[PDB]
Amino acid sequence: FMVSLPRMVYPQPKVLTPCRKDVLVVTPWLAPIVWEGTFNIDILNEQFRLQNTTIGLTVFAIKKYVAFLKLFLETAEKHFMVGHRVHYYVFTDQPAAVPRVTLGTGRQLSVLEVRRRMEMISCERRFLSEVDYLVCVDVDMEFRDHVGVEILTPLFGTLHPSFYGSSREAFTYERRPQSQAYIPKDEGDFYYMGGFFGGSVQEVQRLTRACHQAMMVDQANGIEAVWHDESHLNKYLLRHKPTKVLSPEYLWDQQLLGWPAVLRKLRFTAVP
Amino acid sequence: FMVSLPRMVYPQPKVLTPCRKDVLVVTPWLAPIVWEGTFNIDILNEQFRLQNTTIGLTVFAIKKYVAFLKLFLETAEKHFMVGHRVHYYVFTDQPAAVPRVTLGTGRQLSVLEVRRRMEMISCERRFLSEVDYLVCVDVDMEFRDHVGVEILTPLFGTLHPSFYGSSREAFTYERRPQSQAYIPKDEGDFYYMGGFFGGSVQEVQRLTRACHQAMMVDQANGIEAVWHDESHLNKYLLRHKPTKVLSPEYLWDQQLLGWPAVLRKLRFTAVP
Ligand SMILES: O=c1ccn([C@@H]2O[C@H](COP(=O)(O)OP(=O)(O)O)[C@@H](O)[C@H]2O)c(=O)[nH]1
Ligand SMILES: O=c1ccn([C@@H]2O[C@H](COP(=O)(O)OP(=O)(O)O)[C@@H](O)[C@H]2O)c(=O)[nH]1
Ligand SMILES: OC[C@H]1O[C@@H](O)[C@H](O)[C@@H](O)[C@H]1O
Ligand SMILES: OC[C@H]1O[C@@H](O)[C@H](O)[C@@H](O)[C@H]1O
Repeated sequence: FMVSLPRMVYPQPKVLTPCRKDVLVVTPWLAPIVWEGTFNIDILNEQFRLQNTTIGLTVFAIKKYVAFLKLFLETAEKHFMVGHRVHYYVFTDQPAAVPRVTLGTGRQLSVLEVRRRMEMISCERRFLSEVDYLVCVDVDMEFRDHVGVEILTPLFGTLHPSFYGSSREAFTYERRPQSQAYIPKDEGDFYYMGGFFGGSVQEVQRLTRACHQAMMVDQANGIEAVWHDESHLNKYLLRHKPTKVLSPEYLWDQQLLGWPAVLRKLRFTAVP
Repeated sequence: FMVSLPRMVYPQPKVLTPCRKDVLVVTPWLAPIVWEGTFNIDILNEQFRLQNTTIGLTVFAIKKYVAFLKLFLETAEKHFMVGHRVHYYVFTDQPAAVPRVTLGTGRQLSVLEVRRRMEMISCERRFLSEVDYLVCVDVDMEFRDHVGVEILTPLFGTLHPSFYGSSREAFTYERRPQSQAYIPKDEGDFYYMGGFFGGSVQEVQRLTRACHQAMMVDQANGIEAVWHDESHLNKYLLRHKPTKVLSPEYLWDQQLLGWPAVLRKLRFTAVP
């Protein structure tokens, strides 16, 4: 049950003025494509706080990648879901190497030791009891700007920053029919980045279970998809359309790609 | 649980080409605004048939308005949810005046005698057992073009065709603070038409229950909102944002308003 929003004063949306004319803001299956200028975050914040939303954030830091956790977490504290309840889940082979990062109120961090990601995510019972949404990201990254509840939806993927202007034939999908991840040249909506996906816990467990099962099939058949879990995530999202798509604001590499005008904000970026 | 879509061949959506540049296609709370050119109906049809979706359509035909049922139903057979399971619910004081209209397969009609609409809709148990979505419309109308599963979502309203280009101060909301339906001059997103709303059964029962309760408050206080249930529906939708908004394609009056270029299709229209 959703209680009423309080009174709010904000600019009237005008039907005959689009927010953004330069980019596609809704997919052909009627999922929003999340760009700056498309959302009023005050409205969204109210909606999600009235539900007392808890967001879980999963990150894997194995071997040398523990070095990235400090900046990842510190910047997440500045920019990720601020004002909301957050549970970080840090999966690592080196629990003692996790940096001690000071968290804002209503935010917690759990260190989970591990001895791959799709298997490990599909923790099932724990997540269902502890968070409403799961966000699953790469660690070798930093938050530079707002990443908030505008992303939350039952199932989301993120446009890969090297391919958002590309034609589908250029996408680096798995092209061998012998792989579970195969996508023919005349199929595909988008090329999604494996380093930023999420959803409700139920939908994320469905995705990760399906990808893990497909990866095990491929292993048994002696085939490894071209881009590993990202190829399988692409297959899944072709066949199970996401209910929002995040623009490349949400997964960028400034060194490789610069700061194009169509990106008003660079929110989550690769570390050099 | 949602099974995988089959393989499909269709045009690639391109991120750097918008469908429509002339109109707002997503609200600031990230709900799609449904216009022609925003959706691939083949994708949507597949999604909703894989769930074996049933749509209920409610219409009231009291007193002289029974004369409108023939054209309403016949045109609904040509254009409303064709291919999907449909249950029409015709609420009337004259069961014997309901015309005998030939229905396509998978479509049924129930005549419900009545001795107002919000009360009557909030049939609760019946609808929960028999349909997935409810669509609630005026009878003095005809389908001229496709109205399909692109409208379906937990909660939708429709832009009133006299006000989609208007500023909020011009909207004919209830402006007396003594009414439950009151909306100040500096609030409002849109002016929704009371003759076309819908949603999941749960959400429609929430809306109609809330509006009926608010109307009873007003009655007890000796006040009748300016536009009756439509004023209350407006209040509700301001405080409970719809998860899709239908463009005025979906509720038009060609005699009063013509055929403007921004309307590519005239789907559901007033009868002269
Ligand atoms: O030795 C490794 C390799 C990978 N990863 C985790 O797997 C993610 C995906 O790998 P990586 O970021 O290297 O892929 P890339 O972005 O270089 O193609 C990493 O961000 C970490 O989050 C890790 O923890 N340790
Ligand atoms: O005598 C009446 C008056 C109203 N209605 C039902 O109430 C709807 C709303 O009234 P109406 O369509 O007259 O409102 P309008 O569009 O003229 O402002 C009608 O479409 C019917 O669907 C009816 O059945 N009989
Ligand atoms: O072609 C797909 C690849 O594109 C690269 O830019 C990225 O570093 C890889 O992880 C993979 O996503
Ligand atoms: O101002 C609101 C009104 O606008 C009219 O055009 C319509 O006939 C009425 O039913 C009501 O919606």
